[PDB]
Amino acid sequence: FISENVRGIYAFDENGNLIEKRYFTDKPEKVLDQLLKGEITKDLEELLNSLKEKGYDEFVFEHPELSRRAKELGFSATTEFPNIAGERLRSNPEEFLGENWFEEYYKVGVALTRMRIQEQSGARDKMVIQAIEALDDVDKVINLLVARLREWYSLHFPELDELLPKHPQYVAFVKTVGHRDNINEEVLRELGLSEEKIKKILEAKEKTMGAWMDQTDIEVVRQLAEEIDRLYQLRKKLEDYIDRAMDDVAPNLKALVGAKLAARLISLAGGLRELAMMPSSTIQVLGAEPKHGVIYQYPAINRSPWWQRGKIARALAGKLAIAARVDYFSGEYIAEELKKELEARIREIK
Amino acid sequence: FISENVRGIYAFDENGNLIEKRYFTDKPEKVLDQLLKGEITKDLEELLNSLKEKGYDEFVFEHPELSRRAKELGFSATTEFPNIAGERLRSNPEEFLGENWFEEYYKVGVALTRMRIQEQSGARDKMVIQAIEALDDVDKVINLLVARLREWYSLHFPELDELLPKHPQYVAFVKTVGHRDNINEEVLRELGLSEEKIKKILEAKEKTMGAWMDQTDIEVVRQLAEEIDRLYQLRKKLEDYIDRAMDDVAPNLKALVGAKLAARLISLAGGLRELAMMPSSTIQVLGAEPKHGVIYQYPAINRSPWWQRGKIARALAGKLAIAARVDYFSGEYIAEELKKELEARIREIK
Amino acid sequence: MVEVKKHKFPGVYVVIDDDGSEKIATKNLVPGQRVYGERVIKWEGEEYRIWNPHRSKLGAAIVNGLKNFPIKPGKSVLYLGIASGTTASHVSDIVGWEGKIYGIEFSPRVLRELVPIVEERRNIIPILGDATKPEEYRALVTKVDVIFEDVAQPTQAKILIDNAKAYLKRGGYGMIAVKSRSIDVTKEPEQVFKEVERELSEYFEVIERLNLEPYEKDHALFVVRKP
Amino acid sequence: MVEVKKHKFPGVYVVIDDDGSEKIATKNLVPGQRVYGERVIKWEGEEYRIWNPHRSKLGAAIVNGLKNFPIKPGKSVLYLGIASGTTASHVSDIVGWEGKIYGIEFSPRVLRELVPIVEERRNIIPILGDATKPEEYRALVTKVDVIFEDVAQPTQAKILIDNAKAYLKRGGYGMIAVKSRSIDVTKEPEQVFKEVERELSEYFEVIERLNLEPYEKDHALFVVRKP
Repeated sequence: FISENVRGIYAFDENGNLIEKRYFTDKPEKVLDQLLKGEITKDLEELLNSLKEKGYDEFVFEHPELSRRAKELGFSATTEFPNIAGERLRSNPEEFLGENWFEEYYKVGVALTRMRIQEQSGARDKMVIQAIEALDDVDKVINLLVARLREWYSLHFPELDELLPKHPQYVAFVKTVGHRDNINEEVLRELGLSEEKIKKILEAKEKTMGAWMDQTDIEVVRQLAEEIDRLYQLRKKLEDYIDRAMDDVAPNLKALVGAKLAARLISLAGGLRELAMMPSSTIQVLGAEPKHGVIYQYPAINRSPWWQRGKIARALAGKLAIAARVDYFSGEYIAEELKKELEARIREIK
Repeated sequence: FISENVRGIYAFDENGNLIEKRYFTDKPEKVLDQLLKGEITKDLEELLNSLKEKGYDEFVFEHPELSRRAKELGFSATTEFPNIAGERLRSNPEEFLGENWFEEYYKVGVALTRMRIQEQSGARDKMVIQAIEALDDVDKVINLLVARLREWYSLHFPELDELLPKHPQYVAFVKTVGHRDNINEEVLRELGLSEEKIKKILEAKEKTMGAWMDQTDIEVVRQLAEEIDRLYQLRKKLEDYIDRAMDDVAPNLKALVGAKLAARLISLAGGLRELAMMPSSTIQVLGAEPKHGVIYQYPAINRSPWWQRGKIARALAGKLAIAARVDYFSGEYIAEELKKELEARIREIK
Repeated sequence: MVEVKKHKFPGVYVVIDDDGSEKIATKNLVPGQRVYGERVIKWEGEEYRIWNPHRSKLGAAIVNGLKNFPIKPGKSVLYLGIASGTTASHVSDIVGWEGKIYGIEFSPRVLRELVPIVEERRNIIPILGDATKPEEYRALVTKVDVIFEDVAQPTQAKILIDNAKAYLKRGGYGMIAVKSRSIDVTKEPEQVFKEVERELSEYFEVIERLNLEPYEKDHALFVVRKP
Repeated sequence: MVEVKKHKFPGVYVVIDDDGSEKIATKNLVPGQRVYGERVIKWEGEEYRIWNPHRSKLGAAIVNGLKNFPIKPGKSVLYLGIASGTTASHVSDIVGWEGKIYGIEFSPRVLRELVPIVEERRNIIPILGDATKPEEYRALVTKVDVIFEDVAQPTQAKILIDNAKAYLKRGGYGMIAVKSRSIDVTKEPEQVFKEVERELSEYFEVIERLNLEPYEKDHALFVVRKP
């Protein structure tokens, strides 16, 4: 039924007969870079809406995350790979793209790859270290300002402090509802507060011993809230970068302990080189001294009792050593082997 | 020639004959609250442009800051108070507003006053204290993040660090020019850098020993710059609030040492009450202990040698004591007397 | 033994009560409304507010036998330093529904108290402003018959002249309550009043001067006329 | 005493030089272009690249007397694990301008080196992808004649089958270089190769198996055909 190629999204019936194609309306790379991972794009949608108004209620994509996003969007769809659509589309490319079909596949293909791949650099590990440092710095400011926000807004609603101990909520409240007199039930609901808490709040609001604030007083505090909110976004951007850059810098390390923890190792070590030069023993206790061993945040370790931990940390540090080496020299992806081995030895420790 | 009344901006010739009126297009209060202080608004401009296209090159406002903003906008104008325009407009109100002219003056008048006056509150001094605390907190984060910005962007242009030691500049550079390869002469100029520095930069750029950054690497650092920039705006908003609120809280104190320093006194003291309860001696050394006496930032004190200082600080603390008292009880404006006296006694100390 | 009777000045009323003492008063323009906790007595279906000379300068002046009182019904007055409206509430009573009052006051927390009052006493327009910069409220007022000034400002003298040569009807009156120690804390009161009167004569025709003792220390109410 | 001569397989050439030794080689499809610092010798106005068996698995296989070599000129090949393109640059030489090569590679810093090469060697489409999730590059490739897999992945076996039952032309060939210790570091190599061949027989018609010694330790190149 529904498949894609380097030019656009095509639709086929049950006999392999085209129904309605739909060429990409933005650069092919930009679009495919999403449709491939299962995300739905502008063009994919219109193609669907159009098939709907043509007596079609059944859809089948070649990617699950796609069909999943499809149904929750309104279209009941299944998932089959390779579906009749793609099988046709990949068997006879010229039938849909021309005689120079391969030169098109080559064009977009390359474009898409240059998009996805970062350009060479001699200091991206250094760049990852700064992002991790920035992330910590940003956490430090979020707390300093959120404290200020609580202390200040509590002059006007001291009770809200304890009822919204989760900062993101407290921040969204101040920013969204503003003056305590805008507290409805639908706004407190729109913030996603449990119907029970909405009661404790609305209730505490009527008995509130706080001072009066006028529009000017409230606006300045909302400015603060907005800024904490923009700081929460920056944080996400730093995480997002760390994640993307770690793919160029240390894909093996990322696959083993995740992009953030990996980035952290590199930072504690001073560079990917430095990390590669360390022995299992040093990686095992890297970043800690009560704090001990940053690699202990490893899910397999943490979920275990202190006496079962050390053994595992050893197995991990040994794998991290190999990963750090190959990441520093070639970048060749070997973490899957590394992971299998480590997963098997951890089952022994239990 | 040009004057205003509660309904709009009128234009008169040399004989007191209307030329072209122009009623306010936004709430009268909102408009007058600017035209009064000398600021130019949407309607005032159009009225001018219209008079221009009618053979008029001479204009005279009743407020100087207005005519000043007028000429630098293109219209050669003088300043006379009361000008023929207003004299007519205020002598015969009914001739332009009707029979119930006073009821209109009353309407806007009151509206304008409610706009300008903050509503009563029992904790606005407390609210001013939080803003001052926020201002300090914000300065702390700006530095922490600007440091991070310098350390990170210097991986790609280490030389720029020392050539732009003024943070706002360094921040504007990263945010505006981005990748070091966007450095023109007109952009470095658009940032207002001395033509000489533009040379040291463009020069350091060709010899730059920094690492390569691609689009993804650069964007994340710009996000950081943007956020530092939004933090610089928040800071201004806190200053702006402190200034406005201090008018309700302690107008006398504000007139003597300025809104910020005044706000600081109240904060060090713990509230306006507390401040009013202190004696000259305690105010003299309030907020300091090498740090000493926050009231020493007083321009008359600072510009003097240490041996001429103490005497002055005494005279000031004595005036601040009176001001703090009247501000805490009535809010009655007496700082002008207070200032005259203090200015006379300071001339003796010299 | 409460008893009310008319007074020389229109709008002003004399009244002697239980303690046998005699007091000043005015006809409450907004019956049932109290501004400063004043004493109110119903004469005959009508309300009179006792004009306390200890809370109002103008009041003390009248009580001290002020001669010229320009503030008459239907008059328009530009009151500089209106503060809470204590003494201005009485000129409201006097000036009546045909009279107009442009009240200027620099301190917002002070001017704020008057706002609720002017709702029903639509006689007065509370204006937040600075008497030293009359332009900044040029669009909010119109030429007046009388200017009443009571500001704690050294520049007191010019303030009345500045505001007069901008909003005072020619051949119009002006009343300023001068505090000697506000102009010069060192100089002698009599030395000061002599100069404030001189400076005022350069533009006005000083029509009177009255001391406010025993009500105010070193205070003098001047009345003048615009040439 | 350099001398070149044809080889059993089209595109492959045999060559013996000074040291009297014999080596493998291919016809440089993009004259003047070097991919991995390979040795190049001009025969007669034409360029030949010495296919080093120490740098390429496929190379070692040929040198070890590989029997079946599905990669012929004009063929389309889906290369999983294209890495830098060392051994894929030779299949380019072979497959020629009519042949197509969809190269998949998970590690971007590795796949990056190949990008500049494909500019002039528009024979290969460098695709950043994960061989375990063939769907994520379904729009970038078309059914191929041959699939060549060389991935460090335990799942190695299914990977070839997954990619084959999605992009391999029926009755099409498949070549996978299997590393014993990648599947099971504990089990014995021969024990492993026995299972990888069994698993592969459930979908393919295992047409050959060759060991890569002395070039690779515990490595086996299998060739199979799609039913």
